[PDB]
Amino acid sequence: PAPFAAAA
Amino acid sequence: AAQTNAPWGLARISSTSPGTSTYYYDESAGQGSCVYVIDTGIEASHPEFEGRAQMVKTYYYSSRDGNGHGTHCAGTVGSRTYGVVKKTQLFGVKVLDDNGSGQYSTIIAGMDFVASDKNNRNCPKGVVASLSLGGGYSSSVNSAAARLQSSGVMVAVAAGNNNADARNYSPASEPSVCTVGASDRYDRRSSFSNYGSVLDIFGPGTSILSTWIGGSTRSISGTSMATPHVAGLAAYLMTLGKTTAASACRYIADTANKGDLSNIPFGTVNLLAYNNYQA
Repeated sequence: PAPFAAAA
Repeated sequence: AAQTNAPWGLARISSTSPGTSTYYYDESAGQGSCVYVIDTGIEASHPEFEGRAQMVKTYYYSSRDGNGHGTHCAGTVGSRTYGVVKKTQLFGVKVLDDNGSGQYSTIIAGMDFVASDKNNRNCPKGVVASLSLGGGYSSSVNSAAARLQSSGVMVAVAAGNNNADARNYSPASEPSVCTVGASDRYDRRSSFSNYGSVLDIFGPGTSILSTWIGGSTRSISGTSMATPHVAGLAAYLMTLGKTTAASACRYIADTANKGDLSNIPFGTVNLLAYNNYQA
């Protein structure tokens, strides 16, 4: 569990 | 100083009313402090970082941000244009791979790392560490954050984006750090924002224009983009000598805009990051 968020 | 047609999160952080378009900040602008952006990397060549960013350590093969997240976060904490603190020095610690994931030990490791490494830098004004990342609760992850934080760094921590209670998320719930929630520009809690009794404050997290890889720029939304605003708000005030790493959070919280935000649950604080810049 990680991005706390964007698109990349 | 004022930055006209600033990004709204920027204008907000320095307004006591949603709506404005200028970001007003002191000119010292973060300089003296350092901010570890413990994330996916930081395109240290972005002309927007004017040379003030640099990868200090990766936990992968390159040091490059091949993602964007970190340049983004780095960006908001202190890119010239997109940032809170236009003069902070940024160091990248790359704990998250180029998809934006990381194991809890390489982030534990990235956290113990900046705790050590900061010792061999020149960050006269304080040292902040900004963790726009997170996962399910873990007490070692909290432990790492709390070690880092007690070792003297001002850990800003994304509440998370699961519009849940941040208690089951980790850094988020290391009550000793500074969990940050997001708001949108109409002063509503960002619809995705986590919340709970463990959050300490809110920053702009919806539709946030910042630096992007390619030497570009881009808006995205997240508690991930609010963190860097407190990270940078923190840094900006440390260099302003208003608070320290050990209390930047309580102070940011006590001095915030209160009761403004709408959408806040009983139990969660109605506090929005604010610099009280008076020209």
